[PDB]
Amino acid sequence: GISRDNWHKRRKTGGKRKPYHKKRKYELGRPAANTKIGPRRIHTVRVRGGNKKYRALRLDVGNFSWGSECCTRKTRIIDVVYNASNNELVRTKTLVKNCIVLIDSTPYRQWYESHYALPLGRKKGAKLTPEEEEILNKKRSKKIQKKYDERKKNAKISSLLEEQFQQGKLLACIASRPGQCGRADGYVLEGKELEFYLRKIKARKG
Amino acid sequence: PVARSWVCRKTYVTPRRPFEKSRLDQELKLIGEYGLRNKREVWRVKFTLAKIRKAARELLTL
Amino acid sequence: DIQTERAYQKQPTIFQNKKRVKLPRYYKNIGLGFKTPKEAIEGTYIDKKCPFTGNVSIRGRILSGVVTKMKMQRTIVIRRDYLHYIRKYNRFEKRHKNMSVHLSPCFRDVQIGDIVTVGECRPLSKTVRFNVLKVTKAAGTKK
Amino acid sequence: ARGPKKHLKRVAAPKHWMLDKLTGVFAPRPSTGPHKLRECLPLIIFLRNRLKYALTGDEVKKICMQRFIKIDGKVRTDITYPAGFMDVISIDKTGENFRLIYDTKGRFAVHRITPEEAKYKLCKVRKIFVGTKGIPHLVTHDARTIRYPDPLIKVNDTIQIDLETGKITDFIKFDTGNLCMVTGGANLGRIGVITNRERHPGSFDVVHVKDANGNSFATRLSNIFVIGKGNKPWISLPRGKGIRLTIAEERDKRLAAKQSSG
Amino acid sequence: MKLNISFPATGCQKLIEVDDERKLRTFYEKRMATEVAADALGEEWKGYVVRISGGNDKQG
RNA sequence: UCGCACGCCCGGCGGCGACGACCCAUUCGAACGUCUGCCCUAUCAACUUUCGAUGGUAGUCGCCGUGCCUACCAUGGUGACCACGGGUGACGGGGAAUCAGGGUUCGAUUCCGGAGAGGGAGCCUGAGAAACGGCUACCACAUCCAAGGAAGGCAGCAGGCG
RNA sequence: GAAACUGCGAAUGGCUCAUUAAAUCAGUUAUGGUUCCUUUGGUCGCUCGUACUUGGAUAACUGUGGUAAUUCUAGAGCUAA
Ligand SMILES: [Mg+2]
Ligand SMILES: [Mg+2]
Ligand SMILES: [Mg+2]
Ligand SMILES: [Mg+2]
Ligand SMILES: [Mg+2]
Ligand SMILES: [Mg+2]
Ligand SMILES: [Mg+2]
Ligand SMILES: [Mg+2]
Ligand SMILES: [Mg+2]
Ligand SMILES: [Mg+2]
Ligand SMILES: [Mg+2]
Ligand SMILES: [Mg+2]
Ligand SMILES: [Mg+2]
Repeated sequence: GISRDNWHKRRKTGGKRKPYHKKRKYELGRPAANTKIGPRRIHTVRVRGGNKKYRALRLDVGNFSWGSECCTRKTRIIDVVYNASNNELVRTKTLVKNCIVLIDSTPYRQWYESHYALPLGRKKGAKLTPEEEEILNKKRSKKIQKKYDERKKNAKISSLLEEQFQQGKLLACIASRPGQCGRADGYVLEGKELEFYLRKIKARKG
Repeated sequence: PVARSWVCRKTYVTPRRPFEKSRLDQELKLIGEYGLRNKREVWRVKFTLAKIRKAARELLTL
Repeated sequence: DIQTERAYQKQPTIFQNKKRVKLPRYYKNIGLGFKTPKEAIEGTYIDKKCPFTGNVSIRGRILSGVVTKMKMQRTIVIRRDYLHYIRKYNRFEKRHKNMSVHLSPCFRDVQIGDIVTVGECRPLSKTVRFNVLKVTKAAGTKK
Repeated sequence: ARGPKKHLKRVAAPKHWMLDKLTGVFAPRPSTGPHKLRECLPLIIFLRNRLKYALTGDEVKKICMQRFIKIDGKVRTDITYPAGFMDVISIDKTGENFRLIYDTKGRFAVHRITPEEAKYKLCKVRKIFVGTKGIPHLVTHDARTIRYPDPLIKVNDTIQIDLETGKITDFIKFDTGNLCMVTGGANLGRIGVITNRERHPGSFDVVHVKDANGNSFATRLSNIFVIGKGNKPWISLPRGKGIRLTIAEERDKRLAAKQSSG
Repeated sequence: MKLNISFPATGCQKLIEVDDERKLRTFYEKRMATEVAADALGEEWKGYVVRISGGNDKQG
């Protein structure tokens, strides 16, 4: 099959290794997973030592950690926007390790408004008449209200993050290897790496 | 893979100059004096004494 | 200076984006009495394969060599030079093994001929298995 | 080979078993167990060559499978079980207790033991591990994982294990002055006091050890097994007591003793 | 063309040789595991539907 | 889940085992790596490279490290200290013969390591195989036949032809 | 207690030396860069949410076969882990 062997290739001196044995089973390669975005499909490969690897093939969700606030929630993957290796792996939507995906910011919006009780996103002028976001933001006790009033001094966010919340979907990096683990986990990009990947995206946009 | 020894050793050595008359007469004197069957029984004793003397010479040069 | 290439270049154990109101960088001592250089602590570079600021562990053997080429990207070639003994002719023959060694960018000024010390580690690429651990300058050349 | 080997050859067996050369092509491949292959002495070799309680492989099989041999306090039935260093054989019916201690040369010695000594054995620890809830673990030389030990027990010490419980009773720490049986190398079987410990980072740390008769000699630390504080052991010592008299002194002792015997 | 008709409510079975293509074209060009009405098999076969379950060739 | 004994509180408690299991050690290992060592040949002096050659960064695959493979950059890497190409009546070693001291020649051969089952290739099962006294193709060969089909692999032990 | 399902082994052994010239191999160390049936020791009520034992198939067995022929196998009945 697909081989992973140094003996099929040249020396450091540019020589030619003639092989002394045929292809082995520990010298094994299997084809790529190429995990797209769709309703979840994971095949299971049994591997050397009888263990299991989980090829994702099309995959929709994954838990992302927004770690400056340390909130890690299961989130729906919207899109693949940037990949440091190959631009056609952006052009088709392929989930790989250390590619930039987009994820809907509704669970982090829920957490922020339930922890600090301040709105984020929220183009000002609208209030949700289902009334549950303002029953989350209002009407607490006088013992717990000082707790919220002391936590609301550490409740200012990066403006890059905040306009991503207002647009409704965040930039995030895949950390796991979804052809290996079967999951599409990772972390929300904030900071100088967020500004790095944003200027990369808009310079590619031209 | 069979379970046996395959260990064997010659107990003599044939001399290099074959027809030296002094050596022939001396070996046949020893055969006649001590009733030996052939020249190999002279050569095997010369070989045992040669190995004893070779171990001797290496211990003395030690 | 930093962020030359496609992906973001950061050290993987540091979390750099904790909420405020200079980054700390990860570095370690590699054992065997090797002093970590001041430019590794005071620097701003990143490296997967630096022994002082990266994900390698110096094990096994600790060899030496002379710098003979520095044309590559963040790796040099050292020329181990030794003798070899023939049992017939009680003499020697001068042999050599050129070998590629990953030179970390914390050693910022080195010119060819300097006697570096290298350490065995994880195989970093196809023909590279060592790291420059310390650099001793060639004789003279103090200016 | 396409997998693990199952046969072991007669010539390729370890020399300290002292197998001969012309019985068969093979030697018993010892089963996997607590002791290494080249550092064990299997139960077939122990019952057949040493003790002469069995003549053939069928006889040692029927001895070991009418449930008489009790290794380390436990019934061990396969004849290729690796009986290793400091193990305790309990012959119940014939009423003996053996401790596989090394000899003044590289052998395992048949070493008869009283039951009150044979209800413990001594084990060098190999690892300190910490399991899932802060639970310390010793790993001895014979695969014993002993959870909750004494925190003063560190990685190159020895412990006196009670056999029917598996618990620690006491321990000797690797310091200069304590005894040592030497489990490996050219100095195998020697007994001395630890003179010196030389640290080599990365390399194998080397320990100098001095016996009773003023002979000092070095050994890598993996081959060293302390067996008591000071000169006083916590087990018995075999005949000769690990001295290694020279070949001239061995010649002189055998001719002296047998001309006194006549 | 030999037939092996089995009635599994009593557990009985029987080989019937028949060589009438008028009796057999009602079986022909129909797949396995289907219930074909066996009324064209003889005088005695009326109301019998049989699931054809596949047999063996000319060559085994 | 299975087998022996069979007791005790007033239906419930019970002892000794057998099997199986996620993980951690352990054992047998396997597997890639580090330094150094190979015979003849210059009528072989330059070879390797966008078809991976030498590095970098990010992935894919893998049991793992790794140009192993992919994408984008760098233009490197080896060589008179003999590469590269060829040859070998070349499996490597422990070792054998001959020997004053050096050497010279041999080692397919019972121990260890490697390779292979006619030649190549691909895989299933399994902890472990690219297994051939397992399978699928193709090439060469070749057996039975109702001519539609079926089956094979002695460099295993004997034995046969050449 | 034949048979058959299940479990295990069949990757060991044995034969040969065609390939193979830093390749194999030898000494050497490394896995802090990995897998490992087995065997020995740990672990194995740590989890807060019909149990006096849950389900339906299948081989062996009976009974109709097919092919010229294979360690070929089909349709029907049953019956266990
Ligand atoms: Mg010489
Ligand atoms: Mg040839
Ligand atoms: Mg050949
Ligand atoms: Mg050979
Ligand atoms: Mg030949
Ligand atoms: Mg062999
Ligand atoms: Mg093979
Ligand atoms: Mg042939
Ligand atoms: Mg094959
Ligand atoms: Mg055969
Ligand atoms: Mg075979
Ligand atoms: Mg034979
Ligand atoms: Mg074999």
